[PDB]
Amino acid sequence: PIAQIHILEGHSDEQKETLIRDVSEAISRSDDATLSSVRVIITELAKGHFGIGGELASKVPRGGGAGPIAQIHILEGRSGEQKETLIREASEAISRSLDAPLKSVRIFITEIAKGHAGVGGELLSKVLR
Amino acid sequence: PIAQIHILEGHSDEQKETLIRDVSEAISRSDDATLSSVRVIITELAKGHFGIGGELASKVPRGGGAGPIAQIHILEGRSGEQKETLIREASEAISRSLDAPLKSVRIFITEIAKGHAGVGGELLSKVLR
Amino acid sequence: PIAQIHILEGHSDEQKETLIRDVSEAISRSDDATLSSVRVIITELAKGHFGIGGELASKVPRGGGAGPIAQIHILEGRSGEQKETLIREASEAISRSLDAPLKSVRIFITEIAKGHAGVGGELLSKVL
Repeated sequence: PIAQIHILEGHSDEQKETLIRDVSEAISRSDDATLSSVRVIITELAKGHFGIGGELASKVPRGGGAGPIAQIHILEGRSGEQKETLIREASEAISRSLDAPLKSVRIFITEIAKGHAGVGGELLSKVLR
Repeated sequence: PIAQIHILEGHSDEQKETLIRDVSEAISRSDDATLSSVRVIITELAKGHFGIGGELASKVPRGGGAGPIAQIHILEGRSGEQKETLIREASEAISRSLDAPLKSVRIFITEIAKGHAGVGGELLSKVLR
Repeated sequence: PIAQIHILEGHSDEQKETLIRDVSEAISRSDDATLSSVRVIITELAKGHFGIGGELASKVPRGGGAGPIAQIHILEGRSGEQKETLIREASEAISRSLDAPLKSVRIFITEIAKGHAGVGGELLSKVL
């Protein structure tokens, strides 16, 4: 699985490494994937490049929810409950790693069909066999 | 809904602020979503990192088709007609905000299935009830 | 490196397989990355979900500008010439694989700092 995590500027390198480790362990546990196959990309958001309700994030601090946004690409074949656990445990991993309020953490999942997933130039549905 | 909008370098902070405001209101009206729940991520693209027809945008004089690219994540349940309205009005908002030719603006919609979107570690479909 | 390739519906499964193989080799050679480390995600875009100039791709004739859109995440450290070659050869790989007009193919590169990329829970700046 692949997690693209947009985070706010100003986090320490130490938080980012903790974010990468904990979220990858959470995704591994929750997606039933090997740890080694989990890739994480951190993208930092300048406050002038992040909009909530049409406002810059810097202008909606108290109530707007400005927080990490994660898109997790997983292969097809997981149940609703396993994907719910993925969303919960990855969000908890993001929250404690960044000391960000859990309610500000947003995660969405995109499912990839095996015929749309390539590793080393080969379809996953064919190397699996 | 979440809009990831790739724009070229060189836009002003006010253009970026106007883009966030104008596109968020257009997305709100067309997605039947609360304004506060619309999120916009602006990503700047160096022209040496943008390929059109295999040629760098920086090596082809402007007018070559290098322009904004937006991906809009919305929840399932909107009709084809509502999605076409979303695409048209958000594209116009991008064009007028960045003073970018409309013909250069690309938008695509990715639908999130219910149970694939989380806030605070909880499914949107379950916090909803 | 990771390639997210948004393509229009209607391509055959063999075109999709050839796309994944040809682009992965194009990325591997040009990014100086091991083939096994090249990941490709195909996302199919319904023509009712693809806008050019505010008009649906389904309502504009072919060559209206609807074409593949690829985002390639690579680690920092490649030169402009290497990145231009990556863009050209990946775009050519996409065009011939999908029998899509080359000029309708859009590719952009996103650079990742070494400390912003995680593999197996460890920073790429450590695994390398």
